[PDB]
Amino acid sequence: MIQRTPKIQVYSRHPAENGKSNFLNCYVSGFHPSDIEVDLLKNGERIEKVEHSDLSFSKDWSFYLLYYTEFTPTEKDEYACRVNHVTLSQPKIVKWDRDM
Amino acid sequence: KRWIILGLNK
Amino acid sequence: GSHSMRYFHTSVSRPGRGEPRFITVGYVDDTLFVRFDSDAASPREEPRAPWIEQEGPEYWDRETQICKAKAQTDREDLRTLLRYYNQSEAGSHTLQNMYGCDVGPDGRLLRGYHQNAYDGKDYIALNEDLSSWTAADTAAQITQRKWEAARVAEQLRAYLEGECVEWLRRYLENGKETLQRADPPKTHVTHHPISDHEATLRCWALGFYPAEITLTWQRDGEDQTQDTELVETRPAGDRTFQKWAAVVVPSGEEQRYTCHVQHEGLPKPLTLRWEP
Repeated sequence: MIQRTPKIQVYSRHPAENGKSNFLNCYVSGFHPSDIEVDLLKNGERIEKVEHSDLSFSKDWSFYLLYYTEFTPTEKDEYACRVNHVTLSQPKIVKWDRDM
Repeated sequence: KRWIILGLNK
Repeated sequence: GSHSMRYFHTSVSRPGRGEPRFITVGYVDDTLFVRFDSDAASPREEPRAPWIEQEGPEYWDRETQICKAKAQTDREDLRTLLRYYNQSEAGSHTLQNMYGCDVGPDGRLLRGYHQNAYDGKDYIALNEDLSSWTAADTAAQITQRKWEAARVAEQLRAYLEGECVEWLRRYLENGKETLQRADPPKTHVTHHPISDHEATLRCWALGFYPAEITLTWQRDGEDQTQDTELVETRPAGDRTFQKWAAVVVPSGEEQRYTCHVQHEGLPKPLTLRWEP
């Protein structure tokens, strides 16, 4: 059995503008098998109501999924993506950086 | 539009 | 220019937790237009693009029927492969399949596809000749034997050269507003000091469609292929894509660096620099 850990990117749909509605995205790709746990976090707490794209895969057969939620960025609020996968010995948390 | 060949098994 | 249509299918067994899950999606170029998930309330193929909604009830019934049939054959095949690989029925396994066609600007078939993978590895694939097969192992060779004896290739070729290209052309016309419109990237360069000795130059490309794009940094006109950090093109969620490339440049040498952007939506390749 081959296992490929997921690549993770957390970003917004549009450039971050405090007080302005937007979408927080967590894109996981390059992973296998497909079973995966992805949580969008606000100040450390799991965000409820988070939608995701339907499972698909790339040329090398590795899977990719987009998890997203509407959100209005501020200067205080911290955002992140928490990912669980068989390849991970512990939940990987990637912080949102309104510059990446 | 999808393709389909009835009973195609590996 | 050229276009493509693809159907992706994934079946994942989950012993002790019911029957295998089945998910399939269809794309025209980089636009998702149909989906089906065996775990949905009342499993049916659903539209995911506006230009496909106009298809009639007959279209949707046949599509839904095909999806369910595929779901069923995958369940049987998952059991079969356990035998082929002398594996236990205790673990979770994956079966993946993709097929479709590419057509040129004139709408002529450029290439057809049909390939399968088991547990993420190549299993069996139809060759570009659309008449022969390439089996990854002795197990896959068994499937090859069954498919040749059943003339699967002949029928697949017929679909790929006929219906596949025809419907892709039909979809391209109905969704021309979006499928035949290329959104060029909006670009800019950011500068982030790392320390007194160096800084980060990041070249951005936002809101572009299709996904295909080339972003490269040059130092005195030399490609920084080895020294460039390039993230995977990612979906913004509104049909467009994003991507960036970055290099660590010795502070003060920022002007020797140029970012080059290539996208079909751009009449001419772009060249950007950090403007302090």
